[PDB]
Amino acid sequence: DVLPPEADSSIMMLTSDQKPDVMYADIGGMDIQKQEVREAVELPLTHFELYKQIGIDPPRGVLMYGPPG
Amino acid sequence: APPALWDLAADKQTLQSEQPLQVARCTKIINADSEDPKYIINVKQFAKFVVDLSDQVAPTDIEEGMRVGVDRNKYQIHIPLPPKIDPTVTMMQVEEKPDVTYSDVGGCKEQIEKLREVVETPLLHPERFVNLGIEPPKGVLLFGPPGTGKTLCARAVANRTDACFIRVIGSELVQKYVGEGARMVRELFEMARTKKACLIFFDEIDAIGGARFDDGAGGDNEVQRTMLELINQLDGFDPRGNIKVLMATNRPDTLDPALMRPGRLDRKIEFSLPDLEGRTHIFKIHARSMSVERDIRFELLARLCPNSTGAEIRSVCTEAGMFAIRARRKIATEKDFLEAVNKVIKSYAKFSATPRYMTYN
Amino acid sequence: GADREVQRILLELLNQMDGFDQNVNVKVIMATNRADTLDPALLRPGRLDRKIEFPLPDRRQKRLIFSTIT
Amino acid sequence: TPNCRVALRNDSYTLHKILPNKVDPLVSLMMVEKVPDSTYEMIGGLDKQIKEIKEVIELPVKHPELFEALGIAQPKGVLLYGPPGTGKTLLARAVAHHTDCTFIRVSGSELVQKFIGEGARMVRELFVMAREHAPSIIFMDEIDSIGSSRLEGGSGGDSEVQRTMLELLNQLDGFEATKNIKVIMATNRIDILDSALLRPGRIDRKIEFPPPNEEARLDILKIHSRKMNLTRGINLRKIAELMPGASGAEVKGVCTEAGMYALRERRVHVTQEDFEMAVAKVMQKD
Amino acid sequence: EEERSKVDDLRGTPMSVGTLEEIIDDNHAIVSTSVGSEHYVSILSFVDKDLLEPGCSVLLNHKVHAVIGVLMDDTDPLVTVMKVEKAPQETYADIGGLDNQIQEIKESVELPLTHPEYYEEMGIKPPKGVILYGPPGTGKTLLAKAVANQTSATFLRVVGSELIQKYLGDGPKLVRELFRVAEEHAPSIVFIDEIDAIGTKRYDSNSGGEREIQRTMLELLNQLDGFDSRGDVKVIMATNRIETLDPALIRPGRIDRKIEFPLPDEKTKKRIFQIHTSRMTLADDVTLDDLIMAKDDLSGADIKAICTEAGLMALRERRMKVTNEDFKKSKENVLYKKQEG
Ligand SMILES: Nc1ncnc2c1ncn2[C@@H]1O[C@H](COP(=O)(O)OP(=O)(O)OP(=O)(O)O)[C@@H](O)[C@H]1O
Ligand SMILES: Nc1ncnc2c1ncn2[C@@H]1O[C@H](COP(=O)(O)OP(=O)(O)OP(=O)(O)O)[C@@H](O)[C@H]1O
Ligand SMILES: Nc1ncnc2c1ncn2[C@@H]1O[C@H](COP(=O)(O)OP(=O)(O)OP(=O)(O)O)[C@@H](O)[C@H]1O
Repeated sequence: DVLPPEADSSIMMLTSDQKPDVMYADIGGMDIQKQEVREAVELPLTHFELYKQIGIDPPRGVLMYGPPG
Repeated sequence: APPALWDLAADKQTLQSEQPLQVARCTKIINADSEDPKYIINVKQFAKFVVDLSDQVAPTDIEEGMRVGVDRNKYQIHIPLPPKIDPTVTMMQVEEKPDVTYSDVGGCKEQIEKLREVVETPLLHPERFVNLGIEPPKGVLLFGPPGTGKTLCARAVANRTDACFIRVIGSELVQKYVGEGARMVRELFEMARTKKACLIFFDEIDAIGGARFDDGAGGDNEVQRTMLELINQLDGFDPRGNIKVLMATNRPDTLDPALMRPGRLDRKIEFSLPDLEGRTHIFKIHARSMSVERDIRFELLARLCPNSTGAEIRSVCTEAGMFAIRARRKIATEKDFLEAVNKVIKSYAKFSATPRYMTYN
Repeated sequence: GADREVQRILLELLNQMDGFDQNVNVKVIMATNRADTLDPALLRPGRLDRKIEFPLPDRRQKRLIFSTIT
Repeated sequence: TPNCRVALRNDSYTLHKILPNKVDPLVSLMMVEKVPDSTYEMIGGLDKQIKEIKEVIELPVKHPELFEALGIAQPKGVLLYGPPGTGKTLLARAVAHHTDCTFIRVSGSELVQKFIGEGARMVRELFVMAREHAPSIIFMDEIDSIGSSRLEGGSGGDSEVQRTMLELLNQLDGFEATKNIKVIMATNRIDILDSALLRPGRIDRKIEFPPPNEEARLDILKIHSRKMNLTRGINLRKIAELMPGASGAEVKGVCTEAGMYALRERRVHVTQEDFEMAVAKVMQKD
Repeated sequence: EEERSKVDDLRGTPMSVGTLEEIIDDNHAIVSTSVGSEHYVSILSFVDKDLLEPGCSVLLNHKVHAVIGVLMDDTDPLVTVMKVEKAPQETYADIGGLDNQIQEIKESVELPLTHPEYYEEMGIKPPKGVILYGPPGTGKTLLAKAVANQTSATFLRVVGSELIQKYLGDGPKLVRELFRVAEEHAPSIVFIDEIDAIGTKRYDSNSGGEREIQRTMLELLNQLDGFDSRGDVKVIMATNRIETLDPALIRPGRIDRKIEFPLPDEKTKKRIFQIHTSRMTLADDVTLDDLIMAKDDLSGADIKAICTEAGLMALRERRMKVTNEDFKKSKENVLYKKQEG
């Protein structure tokens, strides 16, 4: 018989329920990075069909660089 | 097929002898001795075993770092193995069989003599130098113009009396993945000490003799390890090393090896190279080839090509018969080839005069 | 060679995310201190289609970065 | 046959069954990754240029019986030089797509070296795969950058790839076998001058890679606009003139990135204004 | 007979393939197989023990790690690069103007091996190879002499310094194996063209350095000098610029023969056009005088490429005969090519 799923193995999942540290009210400086990330993360995650309507394939690729800061 | 018939028919006795000693796996290095009966031993299987030895082997014969056989069932010591190191790099380092006898000399007398007494005479008459000792020197250094690099060693090959000696190529010391040269240079020394007076010769030491330091970045660090580990292992006191030394390169550089040698080495000679009256000697050896007309004068041709060593005048004798085949002549008349010999020296000096004197200058 | 195997595992997950194409589902965010060491196959379009660079703070960002800490 | 998966029995350790294996699929992995399909319907503006490449590539595949009739040798390779721009990469696999032949790219990182042999000249064992499967097209990917525009480290660094195509063409003309093997160059400037220093005008096919043009912008605009829902009140004439120069890849930036504003506005159909937004978006970075 | 039905029961059914580590004069051989395992094997059958030598592949019978038979398997990375073949249809008779240049090298390559009777009786023996070069970008025209050589004996071509210095070395060992494999295939010809080892600017990938590059080249000289190998593996060197290579390389080889490639004259260029257009069909109005007069310092492949582009342009009209107006308009394309930058 196979794995349920999913009972792992390793990592594991969860552990993030008692976290995270602070909300997003902290960093307000960027505002041009958040407009990219928010649209590249929470919008495709909330509505999968809205992209198929307009005929644009939402990517999953998010790359960040520049530190410091 | 008959030899393979008798070859395959010995397996009946072989299988009876196959029961013992076939469980001897594997070879294992020992660690420490806690007492006389009990020894701790490590194996490549990664399991370190502490175990006793078989009663057929004297315990006093096993010394720390000796590899021994094991009966995996009982794990006890079976038989020691003398060979340890190294893979194929060693067998490639070994050379055998002679060639290029002494009759191939190009007229050099004091050179060949003074280097004969450093190597061949000590092992030819050992009791002589031990009696009248003092002590024979450690070794020599060869370098200079190309004629004749590295062939003088072939003379020691053919003049070797009994035990063959080992020749080594320089560039194989330095390797990718630093730390391989450390094992490399070390193992051949122990091998030599087992080889009881066998000779070790490194060619083109200038490749691994890069000296000394630069700002950044290393660079010479991986080089300096090779040379300096060499000199350090050469300056050990045990024996050291009875195997003598032999060295050859091109330029006298660099200063670090050159400053380290005169303490540990001696007898640096310079070529010489054909003297005027000596140039004809190369013509005397090459005269046995083809056919020399009785009217050919070698001394006349010899002065027309100074600084040509032996290689270029070899090509002189070569182009004689070469251009004679194209003209169908069986023997080469003196006036025939010289017309192509002034051309073969000048035309090849036109693009480059081969200034080895300038290479180190 | 195990590191090469785990970068072929990075390629193997690079294949598994092709398993995620299309629709349901996954979200992969990625950051690095030095992008000169990243291989072009990862940054290649079709997998990571977005390259976001963190800009150096500026005057508009100065006043925000001072407000938030104060 | 060697290099095939086979079940191994426990007792005799024999071959229980024969199973299929994957060797080219690992090649085509990086292939379809590095380049999409892109047939002729997805490219526009190179009609004049694809006319030039058609006779070069199609001739050894289909015609060669006329080669000996005209006493003309087969073309060994071709080059595409010009400011990027795009499509020079797509055209390669487009022609190979209509040729049905396999598409092969040069290094390739990292993993082209491990998959093919352990270690070697790397231009031979790869050529052994292209000998195994023929016809095949070889492509130079990519080392085209401004990095890498210094002509000191960039030149000598790519010049080993230029030595790759040199000794590969030296193979094709000097020894081995047989035909169908070709090479394609995609670069812009600088080391083009170093390749023509290595290429004494002998031998190769000269094809320019053109910058984007207005009339070349129109049709290609429609092409990338085929996948995104929009009304027809959009004037493709005025929108293309607003974008001089830039590049071929900028077209997608326009279209795609304009889609996000419409998705933020929740509109199912986009408007002309929304595309003209992303126009400005791509002109600020220039 | 009975031995075949006997020894097979000892090795089979399963068996492993290991490597030989070292041999002991006690007929116990130490074998090494995946991964890191040792043993004492003593077998009197199928050996061949003297020809094996350590560093070769041997079988392992499960019980117990015994070697029944010897295996030499190639394959191997380097063995793949020498063949095959070509045996090209081109001959040394398809080139002209170098008759004075070619006579000596054709003689020198057929001097040994074929026509040995006048060679062996004369007792010359200059088996150091030959060295080629020329301007501006030729050396392939000297390769057009290698095609004739490919028609005879065995040939191998190793070109470009990238194959060594692209990564860290281990230096020459890649060349060191080429020597010995060519010795197993002796007689064979090894040709090297365009040696940039000292002429390169930027190394490939990450490797160093300028002086280590030199040391792998120097070990190539001692390999080539050499002490001590009489085998051939005849070696031919060629490049564009001989001034880059150090004079340290010339004494070991090639000391007897090196050739220089001159630029072709009017008579030669006429011959060249003749040989290429032999298979091609041209219009009556095409003359060979004005063509070679208008061209200045061009090799065979240049007049080749102009004909190739003339036939390519003639394919647009689907004509097998190239007219002189089409020929001149096509010629102007390569003429503008060299004159554009
Ligand atoms: N004086 C001489 N006497 C005898 N033979 C000579 C002499 N000079 C040169 N030769 C011959 O010329 C051949 C070519 O010499 P070779 O090129 O091997 O020198 P080399 O090893 O390159 O010198 P180096 O190691 O200093 O570069 C040698 O085989 C040697 O036999
Ligand atoms: N003629 C064109 N006009 C506009 N866009 C194009 C054109 N040709 C290709 N593209 C787009 O550019 C993308 C990349 O194509 P391609 O791989 O040929 O260029 P590239 O080699 O990636 O560009 P670069 O040389 O800058 O790397 C494709 O997704 C395609 O939609
Ligand atoms: N006299 C002649 N007769 C016939 N063909 C000739 C003649 N001279 C030269 N050729 C041809 O012209 C060609 C010149 O080659 P070319 O020098 O262009 O090669 P290349 O591209 O420079 O090679 P590499 O890049 O390796 O130096 C040769 O292949 C040769 O066959």
